[PDB]
Amino acid sequence: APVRLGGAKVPHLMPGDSLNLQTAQDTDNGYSVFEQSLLRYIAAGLGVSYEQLS
Amino acid sequence: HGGGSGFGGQLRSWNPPSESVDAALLPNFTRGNARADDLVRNNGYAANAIQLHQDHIVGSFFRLSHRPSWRYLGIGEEEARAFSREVEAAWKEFAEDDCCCIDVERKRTFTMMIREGVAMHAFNGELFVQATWDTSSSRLFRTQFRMVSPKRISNPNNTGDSRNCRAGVQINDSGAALGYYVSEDGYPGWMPQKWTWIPRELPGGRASFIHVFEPVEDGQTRGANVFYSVMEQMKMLDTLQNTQLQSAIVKAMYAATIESELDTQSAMDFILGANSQEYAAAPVRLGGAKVPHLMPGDSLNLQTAQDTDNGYSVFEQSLLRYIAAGLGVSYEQLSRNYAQMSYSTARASANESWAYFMGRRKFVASRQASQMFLCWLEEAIVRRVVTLPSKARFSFQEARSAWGNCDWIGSGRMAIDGLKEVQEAVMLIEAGLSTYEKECAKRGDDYQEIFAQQVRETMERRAAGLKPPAWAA
Amino acid sequence: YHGGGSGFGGQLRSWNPPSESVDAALLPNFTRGNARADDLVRNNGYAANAIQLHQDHIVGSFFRLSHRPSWRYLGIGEEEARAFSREVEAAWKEFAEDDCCCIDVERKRTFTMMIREGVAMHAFNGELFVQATWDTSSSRLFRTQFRMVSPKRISNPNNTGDSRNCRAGVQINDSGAALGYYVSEDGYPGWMPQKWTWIPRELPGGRASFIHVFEPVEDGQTRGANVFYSVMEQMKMLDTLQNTQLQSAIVKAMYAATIESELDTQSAMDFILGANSQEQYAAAPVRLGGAKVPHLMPGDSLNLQTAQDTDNGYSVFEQSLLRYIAAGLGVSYEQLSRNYAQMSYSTARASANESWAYFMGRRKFVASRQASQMFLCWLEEAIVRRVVTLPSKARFSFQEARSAWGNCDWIGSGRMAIDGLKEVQEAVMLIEAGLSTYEKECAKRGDDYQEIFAQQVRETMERRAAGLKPPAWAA
Amino acid sequence: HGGGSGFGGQLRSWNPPSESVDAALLPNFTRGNARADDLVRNNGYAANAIQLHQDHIVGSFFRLSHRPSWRYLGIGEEEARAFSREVEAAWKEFAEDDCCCIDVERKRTFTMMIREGVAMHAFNGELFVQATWDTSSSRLFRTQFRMVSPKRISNPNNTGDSRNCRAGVQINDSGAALGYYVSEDGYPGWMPQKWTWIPRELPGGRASFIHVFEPVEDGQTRGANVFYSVMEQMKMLDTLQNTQLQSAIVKAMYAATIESELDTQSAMDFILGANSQEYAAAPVRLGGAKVPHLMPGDSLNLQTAQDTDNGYSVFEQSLLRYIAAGLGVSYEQLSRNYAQMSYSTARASANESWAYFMGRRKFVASRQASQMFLCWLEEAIVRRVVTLPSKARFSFQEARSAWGNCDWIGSGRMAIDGLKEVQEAVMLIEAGLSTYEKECAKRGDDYQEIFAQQVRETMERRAAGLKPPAWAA
Amino acid sequence: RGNARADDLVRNNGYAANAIQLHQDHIVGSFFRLSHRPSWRYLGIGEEEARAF
Repeated sequence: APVRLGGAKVPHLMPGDSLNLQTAQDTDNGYSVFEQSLLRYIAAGLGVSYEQLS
Repeated sequence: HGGGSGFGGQLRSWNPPSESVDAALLPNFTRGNARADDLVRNNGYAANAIQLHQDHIVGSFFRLSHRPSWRYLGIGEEEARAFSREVEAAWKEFAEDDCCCIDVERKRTFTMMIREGVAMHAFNGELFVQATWDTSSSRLFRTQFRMVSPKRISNPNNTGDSRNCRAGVQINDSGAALGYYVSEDGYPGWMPQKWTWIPRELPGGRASFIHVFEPVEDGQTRGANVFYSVMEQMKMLDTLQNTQLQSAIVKAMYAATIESELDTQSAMDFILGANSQEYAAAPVRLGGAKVPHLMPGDSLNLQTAQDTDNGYSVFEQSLLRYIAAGLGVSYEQLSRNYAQMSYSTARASANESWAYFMGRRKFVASRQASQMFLCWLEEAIVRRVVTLPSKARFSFQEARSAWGNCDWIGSGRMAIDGLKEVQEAVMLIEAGLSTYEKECAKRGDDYQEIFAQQVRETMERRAAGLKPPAWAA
Repeated sequence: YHGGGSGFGGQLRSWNPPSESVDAALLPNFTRGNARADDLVRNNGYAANAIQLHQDHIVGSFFRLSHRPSWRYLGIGEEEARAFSREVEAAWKEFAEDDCCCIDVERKRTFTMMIREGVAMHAFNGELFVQATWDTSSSRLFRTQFRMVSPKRISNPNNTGDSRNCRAGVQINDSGAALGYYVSEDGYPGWMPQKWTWIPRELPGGRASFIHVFEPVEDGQTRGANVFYSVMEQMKMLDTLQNTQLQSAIVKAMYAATIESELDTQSAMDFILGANSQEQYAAAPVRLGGAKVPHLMPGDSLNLQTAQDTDNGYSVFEQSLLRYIAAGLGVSYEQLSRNYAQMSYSTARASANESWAYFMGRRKFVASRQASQMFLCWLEEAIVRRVVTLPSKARFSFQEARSAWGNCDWIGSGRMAIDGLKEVQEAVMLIEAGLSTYEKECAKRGDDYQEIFAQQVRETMERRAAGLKPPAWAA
Repeated sequence: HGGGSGFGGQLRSWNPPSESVDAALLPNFTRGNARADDLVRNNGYAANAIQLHQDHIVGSFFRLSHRPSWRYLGIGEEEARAFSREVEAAWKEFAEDDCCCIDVERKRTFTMMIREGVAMHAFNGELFVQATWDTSSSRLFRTQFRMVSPKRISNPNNTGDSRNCRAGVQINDSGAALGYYVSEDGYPGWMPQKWTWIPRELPGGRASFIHVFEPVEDGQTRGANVFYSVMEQMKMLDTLQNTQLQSAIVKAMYAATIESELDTQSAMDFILGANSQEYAAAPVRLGGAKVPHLMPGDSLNLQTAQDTDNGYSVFEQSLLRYIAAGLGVSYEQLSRNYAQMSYSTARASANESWAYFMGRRKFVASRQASQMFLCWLEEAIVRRVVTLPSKARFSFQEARSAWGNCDWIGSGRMAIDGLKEVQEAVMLIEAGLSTYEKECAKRGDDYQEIFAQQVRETMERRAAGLKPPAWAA
Repeated sequence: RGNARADDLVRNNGYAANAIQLHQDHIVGSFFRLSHRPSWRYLGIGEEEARAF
């Protein structure tokens, strides 16, 4: 079943129910910084300056 | 390689059905433009977006300069510029007339015609202007121009689409348009909608109906509004904005809470002050610190709530930037956010957007206005309003584009600094590289009357006998 | 395309807005929209400030006419027209900014106020209605007077429906041009009925009986739309959020502490708070002394709740919304929000010019038209009374050359400089380079070169008569 | 679309009762001014805001310069100059009269009456002043004045408001005011308040009573205070400041707690030193460490309390900006917070507020002063204070506006820097762009007497013989 | 298939639409003026005819 997007719609879940919201995690937990190291390394291979490449 | 399947399957089931843009958008073209009206008339950003277009590619005024092909006609520039003078004044008199006589609706002036058209073109993909010939002989010029909403053009009687008629647009084998089936107004839904076929061009040669747009690829008919790339995101952004604001309300609203086995009315009396001593449960005065004496067993709680903006502003940043890319307009102009910007960088943002705007001005504003202009010339010359030189190698209809070759002046690029901007402009003509004509066109005026006005001032000041201005002898 | 139809996996499958003209999309509940807009500008601080920004910047304080007839097109030497225009300007000057206050029928405002009134109501109601009339009493030299009319006044008679020609009290021909208007009289007492009245748009002689000005978005639109109509819901939602959050902090900071005694309230507060020694429900107020360390038995506790932050991200969230607000109203954000912090000179200069340019386009498309509309109507009577004589050798008469005779432009409050010294440096050097004229410079400063020159020569000989020193303009 | 119902209902029950401005203002008109007086009399921000007006709208003085329409009246140039200075001298002598007898109350001078005018128009939305002619001719001018509070102007006997009698304002058919019903002071509530009908205009061509206010739209009869968009929120702000202050007291007031089965009095002696040797419980001397010897079952818990400004400060200026938005005043002036302000940022905010003040001066301060001016001038001519030119095309009553045309000079813009302001001023005038009158008026002075004073200066110096000043030859 | 996917991105994505818009506005700009420079030396023609022509 689909659900229509609307207001807050606070529910009245019975005892023994739960409405856990998954907080997930930082989508870029260092990945950008890790690319910085890799991009510099690959820049050395191609000789072209890293900032031009990235 | 990349187009085949994608790494690890991934896009195993993404098979866009390659087809012409005509087949791409015509089935939902009316449906698409309907959503365009909604966003432009209900979201602030869209309203700002179109507003920014009107005030840049058009601006407050839209001046005209006529450049007939005297060399291509073999006419001396002396009489050529002599001839081009009065018509400009004649057009100027006919252009900014207060009566709004140039439109049948009699509720708009020439400048806003372009402004609405480019706006109409912006948020709908195209614009339509229809030429008329009113019978009111009192006016020297007996023609008027009115725009038409694109939704007013469609197949008569909702006819299924065919090769030569598409959305009520008559097209020949080659691809040119010939006629338009346009419906009338439909504000009262009680009466049925009739239809009217209008030829694109009068067989005589005078323009009857002008449709201006930009075809992305060849053989198409209707221009698609710019929002077709950002419609999905922008609408959901608004919904998120409203929902996020609503959540803050309710979460902040329920501030405290109290629990007890005691009576509900009694609890407020002994905890939250209450006024039951004298439907709505109990109003409570706001006074001092008002420390209670909750009995052991019950308690009072103050909800800590939650951060009202848990990075939501950052999410707006990215989403607005995405929207700005689709719209072409710079981000800081769209969101009116100018944080942590250097002068050099601030120039670049406006620098590229201005280049984008000037492209649209030539390709939309200039074309439609010039297409409007020569039609007015046609009436003027046939009504003997102005006189052509005797040396004319060709007839007016023969060299109509050559005769009516004209360029337009819009509102100038207001400088972020100006002082350097004027300084560089001054030293440029000092270097002799530039000319008065283009620099004043950049600012928003024409050198000719500027020279006359300066001539006007210097004689007046010398007549006034105070001091000659900075142009003497 | 693809985004038009159904989007990403159903997504906006329920978004199928109807397609129709703006009149069909605005007229049905058009009255309610004005009511919503009216309340916001009446009660929300930002909205009142927003419209105030329009009034004080689109026109500002003064509004000066400049009549520049097309002498070449009129078959008249500019020397006659220049002399002629000077006469009419003073007569207009004698008529427009006069302390007579008789420009309006109710005699309450002055000319500059009329435009300021008009632009404001046009801003938050979409359009302006001004009535042009005549005075039977020849007491005044000019019998014409004006009267602004609320757009709410303009309405269909007997609150009936609308036809192909009848639309919200406006009668239109096939082309949609307005010809007839219906105005109901004021109904301030809540009992007596309102009475309508049909008014022609213009008199057959070319006189504008009733002037209506707005900015339609598409052909056929009869009534303009208020600028708020895109962002009104945010204001109300922002309004309640501000009040609720402010209210919430009151209660969160209300109850500072609590006591967990087993005894009665009186005994508890006496032994934990103090008070007592009563002089003669009301519980007991406690003197605010110092420290007052109490003693406790087991089973009783004095707990001071820490509450929570009163601005836990509220301001920044509002900071975002106000940015969205300024986009809808087309005004510089920091100006609307009065939040002029953390921006450099370039950044500050960027926003200010951007909005100011929007005002200038708005000023030309509204203020210039409305002032000119009134000016020609007054001019009609002015020459009818022949207070100023038209040039004898005119190629055309006045009636056909209405715009040519009445060709005029207007100047309001100038672009007040952010820096000043830089800006004055601009004008002086470009004039030294000869890239502009005194007219533009004076107009950009909200002035006219004529009297400035007249004052300049006047101040010259005055000191010269005083024998003090020749100013920087001699011989 | 947006105005219909709202997304997800939302504003499904927001239905303002569309009405005329008076139809909403009049029913609660007294209550509006009631709360306005309370806020200005009790709230510092309200007091500061109002105080910010009379010293900026008009400053500490109000110069007058009468400019008759000599060209329109066809009068000689210098003759008009001769007339203007005589009446100016006559006016200025009477305007700042140290008698304080200009007003019947004899408790205010002309300048502060103008300040009284603008301030009253600020927090009450309107301005009143009664023109009277005194019988006692002890002095040259019999025309006194008295501003009347709006609270003294209302419908007589609290009768039902009518079509032509709204809020004690006699209204003609066209909507213009004809007369007013003024109630005398009712300082003791024991006695009733009678009513006097005052004509708006004396039949002789004299403004018997002068009412100044700004109408939002047509049909207005009274003026709405600027606070109308700011009352409730700032009142809730007012109690919040008090409420947190009291809460901060008690939270910081209670410091330590003692629990022990021992008798409380002995607990104080054994633990907190006490003075048991010599009801106010038991005081404690303030000395050194006072390390105790708590037995098992006892403790000396110290209350860490809680931060006294947990976001309250940063919550303030967010509201105060909203407050300052309502009153139009710049935020930093109202809040007296001036941090994080660069030179350009300071320039902009002061500039923005300044223009609005200049507008407010023109529409209120100049209006009231002009109305006071010609009324006095009317007495001046009838008393032959100044002799009119013979060749007057029309008499004074016919050309009151022409005779009485004038401007006013308030206090100047307090320059933040001054140097460049003077530096731009000197380069502006030398360029010929401006005139000496302009800037000195912007400074707040008149060019005429400065020329005379400098002329006085140079001859005084020459007589003393020290050095020719910078005006010689 | 490749053009089909390539078409869709420029047809329904803001960034892609921005890219091609940047292409047109920068690669060619608003005006595309032409000059004719025949090689009169190779043509063995007097330059005066060539530039006049």
